[PDB]
Parts: sequence; C-alpha cells; structure tokens
Amino acid sequence: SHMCDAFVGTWKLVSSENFDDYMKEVGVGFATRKVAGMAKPNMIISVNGDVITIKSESTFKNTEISFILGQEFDEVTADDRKVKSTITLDGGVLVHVQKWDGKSTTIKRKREDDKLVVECVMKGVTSTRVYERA
Ligand SMILES: Cc1ccc(C)n1-n1c(S)nnc1Cc1ccccc1
Repeated sequence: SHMCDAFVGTWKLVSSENFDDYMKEVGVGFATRKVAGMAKPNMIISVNGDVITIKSESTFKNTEISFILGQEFDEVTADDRKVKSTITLDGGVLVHVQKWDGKSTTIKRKREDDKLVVECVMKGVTSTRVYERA
C-alpha cells in the first residue's frame, strides 16, 4: 500500500461551484468557458511504481498526465495553456502547481468522506469541484 491509494480509481463530477469565475481568472475565453463549464468529466487516477497518471475525460476534452511527485513536467491544459507543472503530496493533499506567462494556479485534490474534492485557485478566486466514485 501507499497513502496515494485512496485517490486511485474512476471518479465522476457531482458538483461544481465558481468554475466559470476560476476560468475567467485563468484567462479562458468565452466559448471555451461555456463548453468546458458544461462538461461532466470523469477523472481516472492510477499509480504504477512511482508514476501517477491522471486522466480527465469529458465531451469537451480528454487529457492525460503522468508524473513523479516533486518532478516538474510540461503540460498542455484542456484550455490550451502551455504550463510547467509540479505535483507534490502535502499532508495527504495532492498539490498541483501550474506556471505559465508569469502566472500561477494551484489545484488541490483531497479525499473527504466518499468524495474526492478538487479546489482550483487563481489569485483570490477558488472553485470547488466534487467527484464521487463512478
Ligand atoms: C480545472 C482542472 C484542473 C485539472 C483538471 C482535470 N481540471 N478540470 C476539472 S476538475 N474539470 N474540468 C477540468 C479541465 C479543465 C482544466 C482547465 C480549464 C478548463 C477545463
């Protein structure tokens, strides 16, 4: 076992708050915000050795990232930002920091009860996205 075990599985979005506002803060344009905000993604998280894979799948975009904790990688986000990402585990929270164009956003994922809660922060704006097991 590893502590990241509680994240592994197939998850489906059950609620969202403030995601449009988060996307505005990140710089996402109108049409992408509308289509991305309508998406009902499934998140598939798996671990193989030291490599964690997170897939996001929806009618808007299918993405896949694989990474080792603490080891920077380059990522193309669903909204087509080219970012440099680093993901760490901080007291049981997966903390994903994305840097681009002198900007930064942080995505935190944690288990709470039977949920996987995703908190997306860009400056003072937070969106909370709740996933449950599929
Ligand atoms: C905000 C975020 C971070 C990581 C992932 C996978 N997600 N995500 C969630 S949660 N729901 N849709 C997405 C893709 C998404 C990402 C950025 C902008 C628009 C859409």
